[PDB]
Amino acid sequence: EVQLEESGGGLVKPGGSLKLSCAASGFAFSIYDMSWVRQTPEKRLEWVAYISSGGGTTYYPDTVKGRFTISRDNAKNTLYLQMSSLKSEDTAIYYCARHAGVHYWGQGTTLTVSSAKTTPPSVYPLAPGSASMVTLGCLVKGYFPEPVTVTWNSGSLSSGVHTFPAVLQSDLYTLSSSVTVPSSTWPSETVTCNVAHPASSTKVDKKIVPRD
Amino acid sequence: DIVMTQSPSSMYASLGERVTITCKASQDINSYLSWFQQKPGKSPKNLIYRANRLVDGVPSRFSGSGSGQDYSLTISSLEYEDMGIYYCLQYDEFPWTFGGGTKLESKRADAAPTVSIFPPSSEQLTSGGASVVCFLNNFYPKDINVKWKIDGSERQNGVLNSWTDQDSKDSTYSMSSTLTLTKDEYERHNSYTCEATHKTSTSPIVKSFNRNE
Ligand code: NA
Ligand code: NA
Ligand code: NA
Ligand code: NA
Repeated sequence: EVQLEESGGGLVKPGGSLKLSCAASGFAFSIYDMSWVRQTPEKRLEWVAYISSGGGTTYYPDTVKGRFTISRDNAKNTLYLQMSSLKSEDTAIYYCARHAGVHYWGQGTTLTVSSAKTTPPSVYPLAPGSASMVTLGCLVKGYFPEPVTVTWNSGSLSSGVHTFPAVLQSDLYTLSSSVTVPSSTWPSETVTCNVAHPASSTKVDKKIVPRD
Repeated sequence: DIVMTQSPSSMYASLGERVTITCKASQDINSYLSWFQQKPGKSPKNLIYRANRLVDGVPSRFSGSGSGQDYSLTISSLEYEDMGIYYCLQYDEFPWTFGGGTKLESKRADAAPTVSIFPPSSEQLTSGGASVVCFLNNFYPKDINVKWKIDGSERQNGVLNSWTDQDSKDSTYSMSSTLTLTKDEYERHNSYTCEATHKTSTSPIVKSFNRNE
C-alpha cells in the first residue's frame, strides 16, 4: 500500500540547520499536495508546512515562515523539510502527511534542538535501607540526549518493572527504574540493571547489592 | 490564527461507557473540523472529518456533532482500544490548528501505592551528590501527593517528580519522587521519610530510613 517514511532527525544546536526527508511509495507522489506536522514533547500538534503537488507553491505558519522550506523531488518521490535558524522550540517529532492527513501519516522522525553536550549517564544502584516482595532501583543520572534503554537481568526481569520518564536536572536528563521481585530471590540471585545510551555508544551494567 | 480548545483535558472511563468530549473554536469554522486518535508511540489517525463524517473503516460507535464554534466526539460504548489522546483539527482557514487534546484513560478501583524509599548510593556519595529516591508504584487514581519529611520537618525544595503513563494491563499509575542534595547537606540529617497521600485527612503510606542506620 502507501508508505511514508521520514528520516534525517537527530540532535542539532540552536541556530543550526537540518534537512528532513520523507520517502513516499505506493502512490503517485507527483499528484498530491504534501504536508509536515510536528508534535512537541508536551504532546501538542502543529502544522509545519504545506506544498502543492508540483512543488511550485508552499504555505507556512508564522512560527516557521522564513526559516523552514518545504520542497519535493518528484523524480525521486521524496518530500523535504529544510530547516534553518533552528530554535529549541522546534524540538518535536516531525510527521509527513499526505494531503490533509485524512489517510496517510508517516511514523515520524525526532528532532532535538539543544546546546547540551552529549553525555553518558552515571548509573547508581538503589538498594533498600539497611533495616514478601522486594523493590530495587537503578538511578540513571546526568545523560544527554534521549533516549536510554533500561533492562533488568538483560530483559529476563520484564514484569514488575517501572522505568520512569526522564526529568530535567542541570542541562541533562535523569531517570530511575524500579524492579519488584520476590524476597526469596534477591540477594541470593543477582539483580542487575543494564543501561544503554546509544548516543554515547555506552552500555553499563550495575549490580544491586545490599547496603552495609 | 484560530484557537481550538478541548475539554476535558483528561477523563477516566469504563468499558461500555458512553463518552463525549468537546472542542471549541475561537470563531465560526463552518464544520471544517476533524477528530484524530493517537495511541502511545504511534502517529495520529483520522477518525472523523467534516464534524460528523466517519473515515472508512472506523467502527460504528464513533460519531461527531456540532456546528459553528462548538463540536463534540462521542463513543457510544467504550472499548479498551479507544484509550489514548484525541485531537480536534480545524481546516477552515490555514494554518490549520489543533485543539490541545483530551486524554481518555481507563477507570478502575482506587489503589494505594506500594511505597519504597532508597538512601543515596555509596557510589553517588563519592561523587559528592546525594539523591534520595522514592517509588510510589501501582496506585490509582493518578492524582497523588508526595510529601518529604527530613527529621520530622517537611521539605519541598530539591524534589523532582515523574509519573508513568497508565499501565495498559492493570490501569494503575506509578511515580518516582527524587530529593537531590549535596553529600554534605544529606549527611546533616538523620531520618528521611517519603509520604504518599491521595485524599486529604487520610493516613499516608509512609516509608523511612535513618542515615545513622
Ligand atoms: Na518557499
Ligand atoms: Na544482566
Ligand atoms: Na539538582
Ligand atoms: Na550526582
